[PDB]
Amino acid sequence: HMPDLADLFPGFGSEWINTSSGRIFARVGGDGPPLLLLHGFPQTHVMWHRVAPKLAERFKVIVADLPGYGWSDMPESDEQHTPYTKRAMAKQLIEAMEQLGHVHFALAGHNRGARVSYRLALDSPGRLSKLAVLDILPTYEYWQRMNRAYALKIYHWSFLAQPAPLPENLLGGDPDFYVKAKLASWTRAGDLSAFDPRAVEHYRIAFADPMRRHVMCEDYRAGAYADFEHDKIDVEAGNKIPVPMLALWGASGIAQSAATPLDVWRKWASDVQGAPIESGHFLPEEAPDQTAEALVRFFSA
Amino acid sequence: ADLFPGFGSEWINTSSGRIFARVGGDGPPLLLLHGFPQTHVMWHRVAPKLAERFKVIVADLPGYGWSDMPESDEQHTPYTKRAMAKQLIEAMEQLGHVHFALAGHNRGARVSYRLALDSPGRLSKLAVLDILPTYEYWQRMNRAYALKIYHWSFLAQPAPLPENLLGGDPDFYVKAKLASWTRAGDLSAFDPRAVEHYRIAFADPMRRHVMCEDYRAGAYADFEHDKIDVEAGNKIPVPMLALWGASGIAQSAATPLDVWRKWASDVQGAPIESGHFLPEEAPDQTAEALVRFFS
Repeated sequence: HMPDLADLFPGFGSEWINTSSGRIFARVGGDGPPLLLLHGFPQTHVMWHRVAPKLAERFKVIVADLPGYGWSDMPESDEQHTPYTKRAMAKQLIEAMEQLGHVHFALAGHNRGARVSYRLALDSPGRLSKLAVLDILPTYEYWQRMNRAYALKIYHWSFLAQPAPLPENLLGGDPDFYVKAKLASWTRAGDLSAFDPRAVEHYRIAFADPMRRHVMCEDYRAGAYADFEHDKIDVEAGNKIPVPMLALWGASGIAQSAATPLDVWRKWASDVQGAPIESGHFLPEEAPDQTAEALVRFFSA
Repeated sequence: ADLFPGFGSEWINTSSGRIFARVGGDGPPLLLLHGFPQTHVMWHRVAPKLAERFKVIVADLPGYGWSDMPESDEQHTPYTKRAMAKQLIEAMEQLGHVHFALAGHNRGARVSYRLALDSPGRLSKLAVLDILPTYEYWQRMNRAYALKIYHWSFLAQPAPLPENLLGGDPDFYVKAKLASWTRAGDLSAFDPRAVEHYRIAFADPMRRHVMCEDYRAGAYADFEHDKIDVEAGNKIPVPMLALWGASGIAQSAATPLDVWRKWASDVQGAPIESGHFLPEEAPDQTAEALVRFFS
């Protein structure tokens, strides 16, 4: 519905899926077993545009905007940031998938979307055939690593979780500059060259809306509070994801800082494989051919 | 507004630039150092009572308020506490004070205990208000503390990120920091004319850049300087007073007198019912405690 934004999934349909928490926007393509792809921050569903055509050669691919992101609706939040907790987002996306007739599907997520994905696997494992998480550790593991070096290296988790309207007021002075600098700052080279400029305009246009930025802050507030508490319950109970799992991360990404990610994920999951890729955080755009191959082989095995 | 009746206004030369100070009283010399996001005026409610008994020098930190702004470098050197202490030692020498009493709050309390570790002969007595050493805050930087004092990491990010974010609405940020660290949670502990001093200083992008350089030093060289003293078991030998707010920052993740007793061989301390901004939130109790200690 935005005239000047490009169509980066030629051939894919476009659907508005109703749920009890609001509409989920998605591009839908391909044919075969169902595969849901979930972006994160500060992006929208379009960050899958370099791998989704390849995946659609082998799967029915659903590329969804997270609750409150992109063109999905933005539920009003509350004092516990409930609609933007990964538990609620996973429930909402389960409903959306049911609208399409998918009650058991494959799932790949990146960034916040990967957090939705592993929470979905901890709360509702029967919904997933297989799961892949891209350049993340569990939210509990980010916070347990917190120290001086980590606080300086990855500041925005604590910044964006500050009580409203502090991050909102600071982000709104020059939002284009912030979102473009965040995108560049976590690539391997530190610039915007890994991104299609038409995809960057999608991200910029989303980030230009104060309502969209507020959702992002609520998401990070959930990530500091309820999401962390939910994860803490699972790890202290020794609960492990039983769904077969793939952890892909960037050699220069966020997840690897002071971590061996596959060893971390083996604490959280009983059947997990994984590998690094030479990349910053944004695997599907920085290393699309290798990411698409890793996903196709994992989900088709 | 002039909030220091009976005080002069002095520009004091140093090799790094001028230090501005309000000066009043007579008797033994006592230097007062403010911190962030404030200026010398945050002492306006206690400096009169101290000037009954002391010559009181209320100085703007290097780069803050009306003091000159030395040019920084890639290691943030002029805004390290060791460098700020050296510059203020020079300023005090311009007035003929080579052995003086010293009280600091926030960043200025960090200048102050660094001064005591580097040049203890300069100090008769030291008071620090609502801080622990920079090293101790970073050692405590877990999830809970990263959320509570997020600005230690945010303002320390590489330029221009905090500078750019702060330039959108500087008045909001400075007022938010002031209110959020008080007991009341609003601006009602502050004199409106003092707030206006802080807002005017914070409105200048050059002043905000200094403040970020100060927090960058606090994340790097200040931390390393403190770590050397810890590793060496160095304790401040200057008689010392640690005051902190019962709902302030220093008590948040630590037992303040227990911490300072590891850094100082002769330290007394007390909590005061106050948030972080002791001299404005709790002026009578803060002034009483300082008067009795320095006398």
